[PDB]
Amino acid sequence: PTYRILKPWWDVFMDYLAVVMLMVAIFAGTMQLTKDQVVCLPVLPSDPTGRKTNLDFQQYVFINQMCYHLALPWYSKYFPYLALIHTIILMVSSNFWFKYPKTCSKVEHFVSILGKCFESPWTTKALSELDKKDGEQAKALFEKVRKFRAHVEDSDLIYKLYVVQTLIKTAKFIFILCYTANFVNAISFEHVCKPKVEHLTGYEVFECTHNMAYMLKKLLISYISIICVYGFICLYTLFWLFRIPLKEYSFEKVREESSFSDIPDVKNDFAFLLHMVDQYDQLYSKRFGVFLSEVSENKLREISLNHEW
Amino acid sequence: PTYRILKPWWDVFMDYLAVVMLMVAIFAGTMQLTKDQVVCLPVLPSDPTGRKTNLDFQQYVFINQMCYHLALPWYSKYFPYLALIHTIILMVSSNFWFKYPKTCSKVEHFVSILGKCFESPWTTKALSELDKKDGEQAKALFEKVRKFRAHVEDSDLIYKLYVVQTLIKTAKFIFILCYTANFVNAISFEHVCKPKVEHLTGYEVFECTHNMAYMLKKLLISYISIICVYGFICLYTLFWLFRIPLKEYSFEKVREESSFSDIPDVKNDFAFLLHMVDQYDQLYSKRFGVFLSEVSENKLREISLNHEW
Amino acid sequence: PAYRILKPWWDVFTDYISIVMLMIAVFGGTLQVTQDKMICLPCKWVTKDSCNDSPTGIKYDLDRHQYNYVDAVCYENRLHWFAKYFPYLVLLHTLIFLACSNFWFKFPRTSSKLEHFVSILLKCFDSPWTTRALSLDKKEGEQAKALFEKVKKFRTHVEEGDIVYRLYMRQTIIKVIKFALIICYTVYYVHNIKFDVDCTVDIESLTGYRTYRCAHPLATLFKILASFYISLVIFYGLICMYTLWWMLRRSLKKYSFESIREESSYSDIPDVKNDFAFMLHLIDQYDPLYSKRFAVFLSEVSENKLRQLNLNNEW
Amino acid sequence: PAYRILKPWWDVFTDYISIVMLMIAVFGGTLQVTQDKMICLPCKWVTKDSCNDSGPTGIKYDLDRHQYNYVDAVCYENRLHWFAKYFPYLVLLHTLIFLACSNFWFKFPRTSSKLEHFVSILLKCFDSPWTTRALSLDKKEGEQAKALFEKVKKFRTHVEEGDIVYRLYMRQTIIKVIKFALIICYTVYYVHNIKFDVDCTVDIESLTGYRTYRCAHPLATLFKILASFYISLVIFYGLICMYTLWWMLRRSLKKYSFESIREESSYSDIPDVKNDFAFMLHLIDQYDPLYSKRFAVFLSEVSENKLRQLNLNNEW
Amino acid sequence: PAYRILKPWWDVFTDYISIVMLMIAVFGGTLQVTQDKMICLPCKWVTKDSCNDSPTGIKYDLDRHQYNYVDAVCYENRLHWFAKYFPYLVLLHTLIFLACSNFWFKFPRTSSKLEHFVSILLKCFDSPWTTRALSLDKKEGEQAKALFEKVKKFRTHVEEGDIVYRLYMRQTIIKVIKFALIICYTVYYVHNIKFDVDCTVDIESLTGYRTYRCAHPLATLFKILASFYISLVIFYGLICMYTLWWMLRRSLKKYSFESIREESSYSDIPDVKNDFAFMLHLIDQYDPLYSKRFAVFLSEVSENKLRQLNLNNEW
Amino acid sequence: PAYRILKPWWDVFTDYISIVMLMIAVFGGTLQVTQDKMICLPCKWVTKDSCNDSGPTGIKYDLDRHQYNYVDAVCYENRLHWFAKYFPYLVLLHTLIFLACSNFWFKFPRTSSKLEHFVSILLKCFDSPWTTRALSLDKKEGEQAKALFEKVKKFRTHVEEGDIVYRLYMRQTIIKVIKFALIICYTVYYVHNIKFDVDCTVDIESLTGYRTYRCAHPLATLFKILASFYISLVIFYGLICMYTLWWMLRRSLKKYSFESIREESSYSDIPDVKNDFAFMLHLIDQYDPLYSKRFAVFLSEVSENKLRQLNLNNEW
Ligand SMILES: CCCCCCCC/C=C\CCCCCCCC(=O)OC[C@H](COP(=O)(O)OCCN)OC(=O)CCCCCCC/C=C\CCCCCCCC
Ligand SMILES: CCCCCCCC/C=C\CCCCCCCC(=O)OC[C@H](COP(=O)(O)OCCN)OC(=O)CCCCCCC/C=C\CCCCCCCC
Repeated sequence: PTYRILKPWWDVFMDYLAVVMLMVAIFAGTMQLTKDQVVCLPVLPSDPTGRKTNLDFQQYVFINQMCYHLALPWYSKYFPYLALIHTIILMVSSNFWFKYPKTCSKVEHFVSILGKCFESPWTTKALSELDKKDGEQAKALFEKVRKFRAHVEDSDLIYKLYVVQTLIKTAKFIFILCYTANFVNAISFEHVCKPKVEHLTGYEVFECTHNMAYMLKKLLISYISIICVYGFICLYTLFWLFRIPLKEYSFEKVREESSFSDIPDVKNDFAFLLHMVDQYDQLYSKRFGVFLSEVSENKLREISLNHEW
Repeated sequence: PTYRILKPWWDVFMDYLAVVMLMVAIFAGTMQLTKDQVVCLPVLPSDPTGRKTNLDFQQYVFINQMCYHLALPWYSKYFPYLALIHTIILMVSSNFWFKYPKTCSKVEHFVSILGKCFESPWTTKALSELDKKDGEQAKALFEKVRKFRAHVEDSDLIYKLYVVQTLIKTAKFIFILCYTANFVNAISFEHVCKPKVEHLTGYEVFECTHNMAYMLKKLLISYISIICVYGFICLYTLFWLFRIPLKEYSFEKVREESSFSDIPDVKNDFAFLLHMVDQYDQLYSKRFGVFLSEVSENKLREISLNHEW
Repeated sequence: PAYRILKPWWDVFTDYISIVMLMIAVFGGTLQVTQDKMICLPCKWVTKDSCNDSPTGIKYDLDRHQYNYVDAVCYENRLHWFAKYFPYLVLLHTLIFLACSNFWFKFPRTSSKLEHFVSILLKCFDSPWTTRALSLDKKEGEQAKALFEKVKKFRTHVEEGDIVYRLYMRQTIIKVIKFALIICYTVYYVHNIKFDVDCTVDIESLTGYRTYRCAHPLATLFKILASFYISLVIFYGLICMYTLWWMLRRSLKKYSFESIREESSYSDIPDVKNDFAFMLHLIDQYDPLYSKRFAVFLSEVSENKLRQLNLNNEW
Repeated sequence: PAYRILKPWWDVFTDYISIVMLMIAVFGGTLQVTQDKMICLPCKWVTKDSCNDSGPTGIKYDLDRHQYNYVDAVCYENRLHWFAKYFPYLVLLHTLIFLACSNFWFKFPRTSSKLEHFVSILLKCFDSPWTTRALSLDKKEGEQAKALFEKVKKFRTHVEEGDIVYRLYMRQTIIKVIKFALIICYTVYYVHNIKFDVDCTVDIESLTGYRTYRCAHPLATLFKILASFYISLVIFYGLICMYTLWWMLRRSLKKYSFESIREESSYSDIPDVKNDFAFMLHLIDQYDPLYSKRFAVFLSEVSENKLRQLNLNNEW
Repeated sequence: PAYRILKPWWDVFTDYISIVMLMIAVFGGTLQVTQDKMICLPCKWVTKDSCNDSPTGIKYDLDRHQYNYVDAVCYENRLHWFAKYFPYLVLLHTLIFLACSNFWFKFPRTSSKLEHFVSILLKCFDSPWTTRALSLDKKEGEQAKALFEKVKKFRTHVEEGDIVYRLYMRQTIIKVIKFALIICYTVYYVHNIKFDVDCTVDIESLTGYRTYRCAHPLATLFKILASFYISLVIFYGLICMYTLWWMLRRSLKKYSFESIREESSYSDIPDVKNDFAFMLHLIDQYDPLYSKRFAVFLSEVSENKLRQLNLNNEW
Repeated sequence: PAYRILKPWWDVFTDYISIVMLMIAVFGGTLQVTQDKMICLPCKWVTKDSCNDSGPTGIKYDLDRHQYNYVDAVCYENRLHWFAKYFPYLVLLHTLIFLACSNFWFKFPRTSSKLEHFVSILLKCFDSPWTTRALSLDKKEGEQAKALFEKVKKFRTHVEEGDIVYRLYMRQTIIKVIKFALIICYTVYYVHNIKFDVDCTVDIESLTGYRTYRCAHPLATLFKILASFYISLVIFYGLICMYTLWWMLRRSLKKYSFESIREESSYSDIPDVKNDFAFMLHLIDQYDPLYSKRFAVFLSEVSENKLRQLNLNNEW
């Protein structure tokens, strides 16, 4: 959909980290559905030989299942699902600012007019210092730009939505990290089970080993590292957002670089989109700056009059 | 098929919730076919040591299967299939509008004419208030659009179908919420099974544990929560959008804003489809209103004549 | 593609029902390969003909492979063939229904005729001459004349044959006959999907017991799927019988433009016959607008007006 | 795509039967890999080469789990018929051979080039407005029609010499029909060996202790059903191929006559094409005669003379 | 895409044989990962070197995990590496064959040259100037002039270098050497895939038995797959040797238009050298029509007639 | 797509080697998840820290099935070397690092925008008929050539001032080669730990009764084969990366000379670019010199003067 222009480098990094986290969560869930089980043996009372526990195979399976659903902690068996939920939430928040129909229409119109202005030879002609069809197309594009400016600057939906998105991402990162750091060393290979099934088997205390414990711990460590990198990127994004006020865009640099100084101060969501484009590439921002100048409008009118007369 | 214009934001949210519910149902069915089983041990009569039940492994498997059939309730084993059926029903009720060819032809024709009723430069010119050849080309478009207006202003099929579909959605949500909330605490990890197979194994009473008991409970809670959110969205939609009838969409705000105040009062399914686009994007509604105004059509023909003087 | 305009609502409903039946067949076949088996325990009290009813566990002195052999034998001999082969029969029925539904779309003569009809309908629907008449460049006029000539060639070529109507009628008859056979044999054979089966396979020389009490695990799920498939077949047969009644209630080989000729100013449109009439009836079932637009090219008065306008813009 | 005009009803039926048999082969191969085993129990009372048959209590064989697994593996490898074991592999090989014999002329360049050239030229002639005008102008349309006439003449004088496509199609049909004959012989003759219960005498007495075992093949009935279905599909495929061969040998396909077209139309000077051109036109006739009637315009000399007259008329 | 004209019939045959070999490799690897194992029973009579052959079942007093350990050890040690690693070697050989066959399509110099040649040939084949010469607008004339200039630039760029023919020859030599090595080592090591294998792993301190008689369930299936792979390798090597003989029988670095210039209206087309000759030979192997039509742009008389026609339509 | 001009032969070889290594990593990870286990048997006669090894009859350990499973799981998680358990995950991480280092400059916008603009400009200049005319017109062609000349001048004055792409490529090459060095150190050092038989002393005598167990690792040989193959592939990858770094550091890539082009062509006033433009031109020359020779026309002032003269000629 050619939406990569609106996505800066930190947005791309967040998208790739979200994809990696989703892959990790899917792999962990597949392991949880594949070979997640515990192996439990009863604690017998005090030439080597084996100890006969007098337990059948299905009694052992019953003990394993009971201690898996009672003795094994919730974070040792529901971690991949929580990770999947977190990745889904982050992916939805990342894609939320261009999925709402009003904001989607606004950004689609912005992308269309930016592509028109970038490929318009009139901007190149204005920067260097024609044809009647080119002049008419330039006038139509000027009218579309004026209509877009009158249509977008009144509202502040996109900027507020992006602020809500990044605040939600930061709060979710803080909550996930705080709630995850408490369950790092808690995941252990060995466990003690007291399931109160002495009337079915005859043993009170069992010792269990969780098969998917150390691998789950390593996946947890990797997920913690990746989410810490994601949180650092989110903090940098918030610092960039709060560094320069994006509510208005000053075209002093644009009007000084260009030969036309009649460039108005774009504010609100249009200014936010221009800031995102400038963080992506300054060429489109220069095209929009030179296409917002009234001196260029006078030059286009004079060229059209010379063509007609 | 460019049907996102037809779908408002609440329809998209409900479709995404239905997709999530379908994914949850498929996941639950995969777990049901993967590792859904019950482990049963007989209740034996009254230096710890194991209790020998004197049962073969195949006797244990027979006991497990018989208690799965008898002791386990139906909603604890056939929940994912019912969830899948409900998701399919909701998705069909969300998609039957364009599946039916009779409604599909009208919808396609409306979308096709709506494409030209807004993209045309005359729409922009009327919004502000170009060649006479463009006016001559738009004369046939105006004639075809008025023919469509006459053709659909006496038909109520689309609005009736949409109202029936959303009423079915609301009733299905109510039924699903009621029965799911009824069947919450009945699902239990432990069961007391009396399969009456004493002549085959020697034991009358067995104690069973369902392997996918807590996980199915968590999935049931998640499904109930998603159903509640979906129903809240649907009820808000029926409380605001469909509480005021949409068969009439006589342009009032548009005729206030537009200079061409005499806009025809198109009704029935054409007005309902215009209301859908209005709930999608108000810019499309404005350009339609400034374009489809009868005074604006006469002004288009007059301007073509003026340029052809 | 563009063939979707030839399918009425009942054809789309049959396609969706067949897709759901195919999903049921895939689900049942996956269950048959994966989880379908038998679990059998011998009965040591066989006083009656079947297993007889008569604490500590009962010891049968049977190994694991003896149990597996008993399960396999009582799954082979004394299990009803419907429970074992339900999804395969459903898959075969879906294959037959899909072959019958899409036979005319793949038979070369009828496929060529339908493609030509669709192409000509698309040409006539987007033709500006119809928009002009129902309410102009010379290239548009000569293209309209060429389209008129092609319409006349289509009318003189397709109306002679009768392969499309005969093939569609044969497809409907085969579909309803297959529905009748399914609704008979599946219903007559749905009571044999029992959870518990008392088998007597006479393998006493290998195991030691004559009769066994097996329990089919997927019997309840297979019964549920069989009931769902019976309901789907009932809906499919109702749709097919409605289609057959629609075909046989009136001569689809004769189509009248009386309403269309009274609606417009052209009252010389003749009645079309055979495959042309049948395809126009299908179009009316889909959308009468296409046939209303196409009826312009079948009138001599429209051709006279077209050449009159050609002479008018020429001079 | 555009090659659907080159496939008559018999070709479409054979393609669909090949697809069905291919999916049957895939399903059978999945079953053979996954579930195909042989549950064996020893016979304590042996009186002949095969196993003998002679409250109740179970029989104790004093065999471990791995002894049972070894007995299963050995009696599955040795005393189970190869047809039951390797049925879906044979079906897959036969379907691959049939698909190769169906798509060889499409994939072999010496005939693929001729087929694509003929398809492109026939599609351009079917969409040519000159055919519509003649069966009942712009200078650009006239010169395009003249260029297409020259292209048709060049293609006719280039492809009418050799007959590689007809020969290749005949060879493919002969290979397919003889393949069907061999399949319906060897599959019908070897279908009785797919039985549920097989007695084995594999002589592993020094490892297990028993001489003869009786084994149950769980997938024997399903493989027998698949074999019967595959035999029925092979019978239908062979009947279709026999009809195709009879159609090819009934009349010469290297001699195409426009007698019906020249009787219907005014142009009664249409030449008779031969070799690959006649065979491809006969395939078109079996597909749809409208394409052949439309293409017959470009072969008559009267149409070319009228086109020259119109080109002279619009040249000045 | 458009590279299909550069592949002769033998290249297509090698590609399809490599596809079938890859399918065999995938199937064998799936079998190896899924169901490849051994079933070992100890031999209690070890009078001879191997198992000695000498009613109630024999009791070995071994647990299930002891049997699993014996199977794992005798599968690791006393099973030949060919039966264990047949599909992995087949997969590696198929990857090598696919890399060698498609090496010139990914090497940047040869890939760029081949893409330029294909684009120029496609432009020349659809040029109406060639059709007019073998049997008019000024824009067509200037397009033909530009195409002629591009053909001249391509000829003076490609005739200097000779890397495409060298790369193709090296690929063919590497492929035939790999085929020789495969046909040697696979055939020499194909009789070691035995169903019954006698192992002596010396695990008496853990089990109590010295020698075991294991059964390899997938040994016969792997032998059948090995025979099929050997047959495919033989066909592949025969095709590769045919290609090598075709390259070495005549100097493909020199291409002549003698028959073409006798057939065509121009008798001035010069003989080309180096990679241009090899590419024209490949096009001849694909279809002589393309080279016959492309030979127009290589003649000076064609350029003279083109500019004469340009001057004629100019005035 | 259009980025193939930015990938020389070493880049394509490294990409294919990375693809093969990623495939090996996926296969090894699938084996580790599914088929990786450990079969342990106790040693009743123990004389040291490790296990002691010394008609026939079997040895009975009096251990249940789940006691064996517990021993297997404990000795698999405790006394198995970390490299055997985590080999494919480390290989997957290394392949991901290599792919990220290969695609970072394509995904980082500050270099991606410049690279895609350069690719588009080079493609437009290579297809321009003005270049063909100059190396050997209509007013539309002349004005398009003039607009492309102005675009090339703006691109040169915009890109040549910065050298971010060259710095990023150098950093990527350095990271790749040092990662190869670390891999070829640590993987080779820990390649001896993937052995078949491992002795464990996990001290579970209070549950099972035995102290030391001998365990067999079924996937030891296959993991060792995968490790050897991955080591060989990483050796080839490191050799190619060393060649790439040697090529980068052999001569100054931030100064491109058109001496060969200005000697071959009549234009002897082509300016010498620097920073990213010189490096991109060197990459194009390593891909194919025809693109660089065709693009060199748009830099000479004599070609611009001739274009202006032709524009003046067609203007009046
Ligand atoms: C020559 C043809 C080759 C075809 C391909 C062959 C190789 C296939 C590749 C991989 C499959 C490997 C085996 C399955 C993967 C998991 C490993 C494994 O061992 O699984 C075993 C496990 C069975 O466990 P058991 O306990 O033995 O079952 C009960 C036995 N009494 O396998 C499975 O569960 C899956 C087996 C079925 C797979 C799918 C088969 C096809 C599905 C449905 C067929 C019916 C509907 C067909 C609809 C067609 C519509 C066009
Ligand atoms: C590191 C990258 C990411 C890797 C991600 C991997 C995710 C894997 C996820 C899920 C796997 C689920 C498998 C099925 C459920 C588990 C079943 C189970 O426990 O099976 C165990 C059991 C282990 O063997 P045993 O039967 O015990 O016999 C041998 C004893 N020594 O599994 C099996 O037998 C069946 C194995 C099924 C999987 C087979 C996978 C095969 C993979 C590749 C084959 C080769 C492909 C080559 C492609 C080449 C392309 C050019």
